[PDB]
Amino acid sequence: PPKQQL
Amino acid sequence: MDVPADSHIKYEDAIDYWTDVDATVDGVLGGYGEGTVVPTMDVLGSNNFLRKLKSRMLPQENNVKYAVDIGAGIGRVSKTMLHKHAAKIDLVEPVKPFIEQMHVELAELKDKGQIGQIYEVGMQDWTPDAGKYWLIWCQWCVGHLPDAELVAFLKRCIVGLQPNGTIVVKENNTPTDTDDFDETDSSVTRSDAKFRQIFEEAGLKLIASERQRGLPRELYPVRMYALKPMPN
Ligand SMILES: Nc1ncnc2c1ncn2[C@@H]1O[C@H](CSCC[C@H](N)C(=O)O)[C@@H](O)[C@H]1O
Repeated sequence: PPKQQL
Repeated sequence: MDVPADSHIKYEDAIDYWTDVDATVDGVLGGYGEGTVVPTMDVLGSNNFLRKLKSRMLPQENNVKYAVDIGAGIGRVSKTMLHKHAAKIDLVEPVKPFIEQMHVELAELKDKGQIGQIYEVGMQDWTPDAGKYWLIWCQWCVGHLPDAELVAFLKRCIVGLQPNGTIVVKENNTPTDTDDFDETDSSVTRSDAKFRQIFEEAGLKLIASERQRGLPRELYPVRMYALKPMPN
C-alpha cells in the first residue's frame, strides 16, 4: 500500500 | 552491517496482519482512501502510464488483452482502472476476507464475464499459464516477497507472457539505496537501485520508469516500471 516515508 | 531487510519477512505475519484489515479501500490503501486524493491520483497516473505505452503493447499472434491483477486486495485496481484496458482479468490475492469482498467489488465486471479466475494464493506459490497474459500488473504488493523469491516470481511471469506481453510493477521506493523492513505487515520497501538489480536478475529490461505524481508529501515515492523480457 502507500506508506509514510521513515 | 545489518542483516538484509528482507531476512525479516515472515509470510504468516503478513497474512495475519492483512486478514484483520478492513476489506475496504481505506484498508488496502493503508488509510489513504476516498477521503484523500490517493485513489484519484493513482488511477490517473496508471491510466496515463498505460496510454503512453500503447505503442509498446500491441498484441501479437492473434491475442487479446488478457491481464492479471497481482496482490489484488479487494480488486480495487481492476474495478477502477484495469477493466478499461483489458479484455479479461484474472486476480491473485491470498487473504480470504479480501477475496470475499472482491466478489462484491467486481460484480459488474463479472456480469460481463470479464473476470476469469481468482486465485486465492500468495504470489510466491502461483504460476501463470504459459503464454497467457498481455499484462501482468503488480501493485503495492511485491514487498511481501524477499528479493530471491521475487526474482523467481518474475521469472515465472516471463513464461506467462504472451508474445510482446508486459509486466508492470507499481510500488513504493525508499529515498536512498537502503531497503526498509516494516514489521507491521512483514514486507520490505525497496530502493530503485534494488528494483533495477532484481529486474536484471530476472531477465527483464525496463522500457519505462515513471513517478506517480500528486501524492501526499509524507508518502514514500511511488514508481511505475514497465518491463519486457530480455531478447535471447
Ligand atoms: N505473498 C503475497 N502475495 C500476493 N499478495 C500479497 C502477499 N502478501 C500480502 N499480499 C497482499 O498485498 C496487498 C497489499 S495492499 C494493495 C492492494 C491492491 N494491489 C491495491 O492497490 O488496491 C493486500 O491485498 C495483501 O493481502
